[PDB]
Amino acid sequence: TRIAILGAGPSGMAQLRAFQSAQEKGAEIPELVCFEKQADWGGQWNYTWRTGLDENGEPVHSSMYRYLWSNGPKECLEFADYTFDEHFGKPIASYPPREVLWDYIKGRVEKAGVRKYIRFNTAVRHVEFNEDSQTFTVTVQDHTTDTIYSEEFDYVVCCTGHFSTPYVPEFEGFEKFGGRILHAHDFRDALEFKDKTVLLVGSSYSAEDIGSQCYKYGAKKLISCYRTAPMGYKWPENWDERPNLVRVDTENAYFADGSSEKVDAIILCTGYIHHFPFLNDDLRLVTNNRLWPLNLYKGVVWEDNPKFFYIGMQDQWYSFNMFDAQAWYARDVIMGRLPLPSKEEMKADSMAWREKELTLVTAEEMYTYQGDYIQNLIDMTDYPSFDIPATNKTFLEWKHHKKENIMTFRDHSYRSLMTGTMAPKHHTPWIDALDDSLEAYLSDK
Amino acid sequence: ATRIAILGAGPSGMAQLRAFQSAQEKGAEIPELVCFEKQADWGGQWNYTWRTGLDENGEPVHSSMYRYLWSNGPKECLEFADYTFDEHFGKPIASYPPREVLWDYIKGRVEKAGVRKYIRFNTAVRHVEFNEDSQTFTVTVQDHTTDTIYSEEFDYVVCCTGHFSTPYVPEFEGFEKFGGRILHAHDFRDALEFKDKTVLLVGSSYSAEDIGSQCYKYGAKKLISCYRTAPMGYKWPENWDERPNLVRVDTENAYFADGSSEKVDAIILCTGYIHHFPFLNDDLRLVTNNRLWPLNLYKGVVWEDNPKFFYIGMQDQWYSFNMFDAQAWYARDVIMGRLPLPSKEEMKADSMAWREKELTLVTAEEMYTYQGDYIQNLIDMTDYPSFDIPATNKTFLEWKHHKKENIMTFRDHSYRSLMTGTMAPKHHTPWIDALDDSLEAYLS
Ligand SMILES: Cc1cc2nc3c(=O)[nH]c(=O)nc-3n(C[C@H](O)[C@H](O)[C@H](O)COP(=O)(O)OP(=O)(O)OC[C@H]3O[C@@H](n4cnc5c(N)ncnc54)[C@H](O)[C@@H]3O)c2cc1C
Ligand SMILES: Cc1cc2nc3c(=O)[nH]c(=O)nc-3n(C[C@H](O)[C@H](O)[C@H](O)COP(=O)(O)OP(=O)(O)OC[C@H]3O[C@@H](n4cnc5c(N)ncnc54)[C@H](O)[C@@H]3O)c2cc1C
Repeated sequence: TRIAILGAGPSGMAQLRAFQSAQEKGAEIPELVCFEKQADWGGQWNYTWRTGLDENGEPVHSSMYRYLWSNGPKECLEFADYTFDEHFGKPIASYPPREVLWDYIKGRVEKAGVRKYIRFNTAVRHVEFNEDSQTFTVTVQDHTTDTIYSEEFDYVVCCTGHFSTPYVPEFEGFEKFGGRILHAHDFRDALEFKDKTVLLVGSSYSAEDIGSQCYKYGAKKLISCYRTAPMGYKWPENWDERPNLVRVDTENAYFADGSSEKVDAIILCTGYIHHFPFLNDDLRLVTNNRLWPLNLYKGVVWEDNPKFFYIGMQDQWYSFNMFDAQAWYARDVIMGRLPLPSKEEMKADSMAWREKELTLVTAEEMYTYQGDYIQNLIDMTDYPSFDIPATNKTFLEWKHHKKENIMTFRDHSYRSLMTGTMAPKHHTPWIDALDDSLEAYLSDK
Repeated sequence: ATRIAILGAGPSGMAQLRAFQSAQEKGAEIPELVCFEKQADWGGQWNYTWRTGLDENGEPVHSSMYRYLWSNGPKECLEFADYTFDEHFGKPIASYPPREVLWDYIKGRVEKAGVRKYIRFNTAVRHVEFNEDSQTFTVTVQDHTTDTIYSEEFDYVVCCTGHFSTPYVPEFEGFEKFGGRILHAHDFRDALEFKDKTVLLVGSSYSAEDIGSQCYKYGAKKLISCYRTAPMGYKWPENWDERPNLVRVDTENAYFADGSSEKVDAIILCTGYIHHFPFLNDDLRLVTNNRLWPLNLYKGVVWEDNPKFFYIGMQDQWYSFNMFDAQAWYARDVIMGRLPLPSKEEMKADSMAWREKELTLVTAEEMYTYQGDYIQNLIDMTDYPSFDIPATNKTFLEWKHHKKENIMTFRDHSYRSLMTGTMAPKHHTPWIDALDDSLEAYLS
């Protein structure tokens, strides 16, 4: 049995780990080949100065930027099989910088010894299902040797992400704007916008955080405009909210009310698309970003072809723990431990899940929904169970601290749901901690 | 019937369509034509976009053209032999028109030809496979309008997807730490973003000098050109320094191979491009550095391992539009059985001879004269209007001289059309002062 894993981000790392964990217990695991286009694993977490296209002409993958910290409480991502105490030995504050979180992430994955399965600097060019042999043709470009080769596989797990191919809407006047226009995906360094007025369009994943990085690092003025429901956050004195953008000229933005302001740069925080150029329509997932995409049994299995799998393709309220559950589930399906219903029943099961999804209004409902999804997957495998209700509860006190004050939510502390450890206060308040580094974070004063 | 896939509708793809249309106008039986273009409109590089990185559909942005771009060489060197500047603009214009004017020109030709009807816009080529059992090509494509992936069968394929879009972007020590903007020439859009800033231009590829000129003209505080290559020869303005290669950067500063250090606000990597065809496997895929004579191409056009596959405009460009034409006419007549191909071994041999001659090229004059001879060879074989290549070369000579005189005024010079003999009038505004790059201001 021969399996292909597209991508060495957290999802592909989870899949590898799922298989190593089955084997470490004593089962005989299929051969694993994980193709990764970057020079090293980590996916989104592997930060790069590069933007647009990479050294090989491949789309730059990572959207992460300098000075980024944990989006939510670290206790909400803490791995179900590997604790923050286990890895660091010391208690730490609740919103670690990217570097810190990365060290934690690789700590688990290298203790697992799964690196041996990965082909780096190798981009999946095509995946094709052979009707006659019930096998897959995966065509790959190796950028080290510069050769395009293909090899056959029995199962394929797609772990290539959905936060890398930008949705970039055009607004009337864009060709003439004398300032810089970039998608959030291209944002690297908040110092570039020091003393400048930045217009921030949209309300997708990084809109609120990108703004607050610019603010913290000395932007002159921020303007947020968006089309979704206004979160009543108290913004700082030089942060302005306007109705949606309609047009721009050489140096000005014009909003729906009829007001205008001088704008030095425009960051489109307008989201991403599910994009799989290596896929034909018989295998290609088409969906907007949501809690419940169609055509995926248990949110993981490609319904038109049970031999193909997708990890991490849902909108991510939960992240790392969800990828694990999804991976473990997919592993047990591939290995023959869990038999799949018929296409008809899979489709109908997914419909019940969609119908549930359409019902959700509040943030609490949305976590509970995703928590229940993960609980469902965990129940079917030997994945260790974790305190989902209390994790939901923690997510919700994070949303609460955001509402109280959007600029200081990162100085709050939370109780670990793996070890019960209350996180200590960080030595430096967020606003003042300009230093991005692990070495800064781990030390004192 | 016979059907042909044309990949890309830049100058080259437009030209191929024009080649077939002209044969039909002369009364020939034309194969069925299908042209795939990932952008919304034709023009290739010349279709300007504000976008960088990835386009509205998640496809890599193709154009590397920036605001305020004017023709690098005299327009007299790129005039179509069958579609004249006089015919198009109805009147004499200066010799270095801005982008939109040249964009207006090139589409003016194919609008008249009525070839828009063969083109499928907003459609990205995903894969091309040759089928041995069928002697035919499967072209898999993504229509971003319908959001569907399909595949059609073709007897011949002509690849016109360009080779100046996928950048080569080297790392220098400290790039992760650098506090300012780092971009490739490919991403460069508007010189204004650099008003009052110190800009480092790394390398000496095609656009190094011109990007620096834009920044200078639109008010950059200081420019620094650094490169490993031999000195360019140009005396720059007062606020522009040359340096040997970059070595490393810190938070604010760049460090050079001569022990020098300078604070820089932005680094522009002018390091060129790679030939990149993610839709081809090793059997069909041209692999080469940018040069006057790539290998594996008979007459610079015919893929030798599969003579049913063709490439237009894949060589480095002294000539541009005339060349794509000669190439498009040549590939037309091969497709239409008008020019049978010699053996594979014989094809490799003609290629070697053109390669060995290329290795002997030792001056700029020799290089464009070489390309001129290559074009003359292609044109001798077809009904493409012959035009005075030797006189075109002398126009290149005159242009290189003008650059050597004063690099900031070379665009203020006029030249005689080798097609109509029209003498380009002096433009109403010197380049340094013509801040407005529009077609309306230009033709006023
Ligand atoms: C700005 C930003 C901040 C975030 N912050 C947090 C946070 O604080 N906490 C949190 O829990 N989550 C955060 N996330 C969510 C993030 O999506 C997940 O943490 C996680 O990275 C998802 O992992 P993934 O493997 O599914 O996708 P990715 O991490 O994106 O990895 C996909 C991998 O597939 C590879 N790949 C793609 N195409 C190909 C190809 N054709 N061939 C070969 N390889 C390919 C890529 O190189 C990449 O390594 C953030 C996301 C963004 C964009
Ligand atoms: C910055 C810059 C400045 C230049 N200035 C001049 C100048 O002043 N004078 C001059 O004579 N020449 C200039 N050139 C040279 C230029 O290469 C030619 O003028 C000309 O544009 C080449 O035409 P082409 O059709 O061969 O390639 P392109 O113009 O690049 O067109 C290729 C086409 O293929 C399409 N395409 C690519 N891949 C796919 C795919 N996968 N699926 C569907 N479609 C695809 C693209 O969208 C594009 O339309 C310049 C080039 C650059 C980069």
